[PDB]
Amino acid sequence: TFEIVFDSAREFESLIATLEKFFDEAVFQVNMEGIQMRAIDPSRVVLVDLNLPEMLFSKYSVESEEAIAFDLKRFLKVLKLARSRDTLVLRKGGENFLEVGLLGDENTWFKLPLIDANTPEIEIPSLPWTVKAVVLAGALKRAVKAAKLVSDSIYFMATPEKLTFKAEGNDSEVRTVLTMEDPGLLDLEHKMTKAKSAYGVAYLEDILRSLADADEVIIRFGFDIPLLLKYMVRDAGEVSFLIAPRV
Amino acid sequence: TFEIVFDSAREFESLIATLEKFFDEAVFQVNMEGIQMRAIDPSRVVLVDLNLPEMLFSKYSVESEEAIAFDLKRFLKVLKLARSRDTLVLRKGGENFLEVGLLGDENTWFKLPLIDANTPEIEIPSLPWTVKAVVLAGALKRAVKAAKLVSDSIYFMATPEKLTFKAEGNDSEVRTVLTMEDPGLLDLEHKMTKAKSAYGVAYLEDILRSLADADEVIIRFGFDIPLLLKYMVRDAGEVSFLIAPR
Amino acid sequence: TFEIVFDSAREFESLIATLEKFFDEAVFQVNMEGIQMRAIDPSRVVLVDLNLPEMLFSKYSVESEEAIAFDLKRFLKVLKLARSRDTLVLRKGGENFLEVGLLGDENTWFKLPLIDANTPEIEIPSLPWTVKAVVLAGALKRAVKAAKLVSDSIYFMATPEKLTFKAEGNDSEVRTVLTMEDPGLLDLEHKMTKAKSAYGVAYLEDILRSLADADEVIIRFGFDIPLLLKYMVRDAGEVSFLIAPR
Repeated sequence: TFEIVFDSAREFESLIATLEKFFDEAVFQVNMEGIQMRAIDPSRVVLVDLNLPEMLFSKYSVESEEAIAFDLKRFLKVLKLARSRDTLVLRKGGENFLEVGLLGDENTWFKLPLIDANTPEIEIPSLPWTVKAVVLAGALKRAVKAAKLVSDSIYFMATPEKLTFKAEGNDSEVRTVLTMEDPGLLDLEHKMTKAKSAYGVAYLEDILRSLADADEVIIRFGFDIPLLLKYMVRDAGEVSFLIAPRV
Repeated sequence: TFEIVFDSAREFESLIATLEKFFDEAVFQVNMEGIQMRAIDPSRVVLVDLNLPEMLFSKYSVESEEAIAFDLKRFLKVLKLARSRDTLVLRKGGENFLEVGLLGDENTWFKLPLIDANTPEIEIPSLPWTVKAVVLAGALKRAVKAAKLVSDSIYFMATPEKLTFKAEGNDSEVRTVLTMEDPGLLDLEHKMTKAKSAYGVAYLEDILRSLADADEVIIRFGFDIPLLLKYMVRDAGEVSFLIAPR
Repeated sequence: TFEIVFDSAREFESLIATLEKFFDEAVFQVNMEGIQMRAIDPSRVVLVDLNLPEMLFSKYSVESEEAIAFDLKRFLKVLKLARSRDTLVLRKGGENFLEVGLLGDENTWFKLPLIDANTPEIEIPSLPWTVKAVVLAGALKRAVKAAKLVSDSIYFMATPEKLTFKAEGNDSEVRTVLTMEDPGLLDLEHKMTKAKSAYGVAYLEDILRSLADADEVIIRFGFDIPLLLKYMVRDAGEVSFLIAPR
């Protein structure tokens, strides 16, 4: 049994929008100290690790901890009805429905059918990342969107002064390059000197679309090793994607 | 023969854009007293009644009382070009054409043909409404829009305390609740204490889309009777829909 | 070897967007004095003339002169990535590719492949035009949109007093009138009393689209002749279009 209240349904819409891009269904582990989800796409290209601690929520109250599961696209449509300043209520009682409320000038209350919550354990390898950077979302979205014109793949490369995103096609190429001189780069740490991998443009663009240009995004990578893109949610939540490399 | 002038071609557009979701052609009855329309849609769920008194027009000048009939979608496209402050002119002179003027920074005049002006006399049957309400459009549009997710029809329900719009459909339901403290509900009148009737989501959508969020809408419904959605035009006009229950 | 640096990618985008509606490719003579392009469209009814003198650019280093050709949609799509905060760089080297620089918060550098510069020399004909006029794009946009609703053809007309944009056929007509009292008409020049030619509604639409309502357009027509449609670029360079009549 739970009742959780978040003060921005629209913020939450935007997390759900990123998830629906990769998964048809999500399992939410609802615990005393917060919400967690971990899932992988059927292509095994994309892994999400999501942690939403209770402190993020206006009211948070859970009795028995349990996993709920529901159709991402169904939930997303409800959330797309939220107006500015609507609050969000997620509520579960006795039956097997998630109750969803949108509270504004009117109060709108949906009930959505829950489904089989059988997530098998997902284990996260340790990963020898040699690069780590903090960049602005608008900068990445630039890079990524410039790659798409040229290719389905984007190269992430670093030296210790240099963060470069490049693509190459049959007859075109595109380098976007960031140093400590640019606003979009906040931080750049190399544990070495040569670092290069490729990831699927389509995948990254779907990850970065909800974020506002000004959101900080954390990046970690290496040679032919999964890419990390992590966003802090109100300085407490985490949202983490691992994206498998290419070639 | 007439010449009629309205202050806001854009305002006029909103009305036409509604009529147009339900009809291909409109028959406007032009009288000394004003303009009138009343018809039922081909599908036969919706009745519209439209009174625009002389009062609303900056110039109203009828030389004789005419029925005139035109393609809605051709008229509407005309009005969609109206700019921010444009005046609208309607004029028939001695021929089968409606002179349409959009008067502003640019002056634009259309001649569009009249079609065969034939629509029957119709009686609006007084019917036993148990619930009345004045709500803001925005509120009803959200309600319908949230109902549409779950189902094809939406229930209008009232207690003396509240108006609720519900929908049950497949393995899902939704409820939208309004109380008197909310800005969306200005007035609730009841004769009976309970009220329940179902309607077409798709129709309601179409009636409501031209409305501003802040427009007052009067609703009258009851135990299994057509719904009356009404709104007033600059206070003196009236646009009314009767939607059949399901 | 040339490095040209333009102030506003976004303005440059607007121009490109237009050309693209008409050519899939374009040749650009990069000269010591400016960039020029003359070219008739595959479908034969439109001629573009473009000339952008060195002074428009914030930098105009150009070691030696050459023509360069390229796909427009590819260029265009790049320029559409340009944000508010972006400055445009067009660089050429020994290699056979156009380098394209979006300089703003971050810097993006593209390499687009230069294609075959096979472009006929074209002589701009002498024209017995009778009326030139300066008008606001917005006004003409009205004109043209109003015309589309009635025909694939719009008549451009002039008296010493007014500009009329008229069209007909279906069973309807439409005129848009622009007098000197109207803000949309700045300037009216006459070698003769009147003018009248008819042009492709579609071709106009495509031209006017990247234009803002407040942009000044020079138009110049006569009796059954092409129309010159020409605007300025930072009041220095020009882009002009000739449109065969009907």
